[PDB]
Amino acid sequence: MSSKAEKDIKWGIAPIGWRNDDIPSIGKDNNLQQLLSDIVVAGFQGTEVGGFFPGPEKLNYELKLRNLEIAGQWFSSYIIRDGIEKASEAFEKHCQYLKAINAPVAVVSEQTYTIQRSDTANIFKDKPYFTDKEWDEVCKGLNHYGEIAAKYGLKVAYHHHMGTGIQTKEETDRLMANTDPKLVGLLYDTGHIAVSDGDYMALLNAHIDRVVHVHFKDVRRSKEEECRAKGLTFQGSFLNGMFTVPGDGDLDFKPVYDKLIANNYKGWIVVEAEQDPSKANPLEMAQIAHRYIKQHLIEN
Repeated sequence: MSSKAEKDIKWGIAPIGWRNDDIPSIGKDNNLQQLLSDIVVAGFQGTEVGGFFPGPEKLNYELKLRNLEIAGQWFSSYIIRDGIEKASEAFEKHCQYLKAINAPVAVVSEQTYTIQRSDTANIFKDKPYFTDKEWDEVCKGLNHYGEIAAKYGLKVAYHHHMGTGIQTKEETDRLMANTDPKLVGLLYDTGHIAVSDGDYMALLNAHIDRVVHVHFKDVRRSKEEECRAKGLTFQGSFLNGMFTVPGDGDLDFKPVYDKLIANNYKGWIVVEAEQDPSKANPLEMAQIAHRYIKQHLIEN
């Protein structure tokens, strides 16, 4: 493969392995400076925006000291709950923030009815389903996000996600078939699809053309099995070790990488694994991931 094709891939690692926003106690005493310098030590070129991150001036300053970039930021969309007008207002503010920090990608998930932050809902069985009319709202809304984002030089990447109305490959297929490819791209996340559908390559193969941002999330299969058997919540499952970084779990990332290269993918691959950093040391994880990427994926 060409070193140029490989050079079109930017490698990052997400802050959620250091510190969790949904469960603030998890990694509470870890900070922005630690994760950014850990990232340099581990060999990655950037990260995504954590909820605890500061404003653009401080973030840019800390990034510049370390020659690091921001790959993107999560946006919780509530088109269904709030209507496209209110949701679009929230989205435009994220867009402003992303541009301020020179980030390319808004990572979007329609969060209405999600069970991913539930204290009780079984993440394997209790997900919501959008109605046909809500699907129309959402697809129209996301095209509009794409229009909003264009103004800022930004791309929208839709995050299929456990516990949401758009989790399965079939749900993703529906979204892809009913949104404009110029406006709505796909965030391909290996772990979310592996856990939903028991397969990660089918989704990639079906929509490689629409992939504009990638998350590498590995799965500890034996832990998945145990979580499913107990009917845990999303948080219960990640606190029980269902997710980890490439090189530490069970997925072979090489077919994914090879597929992206073969398709001249230009953009970010971000390692992302929600764990309790007191148990899975965030630097050690970053290093495990980086060494695997170097040894198992990269050719030049």
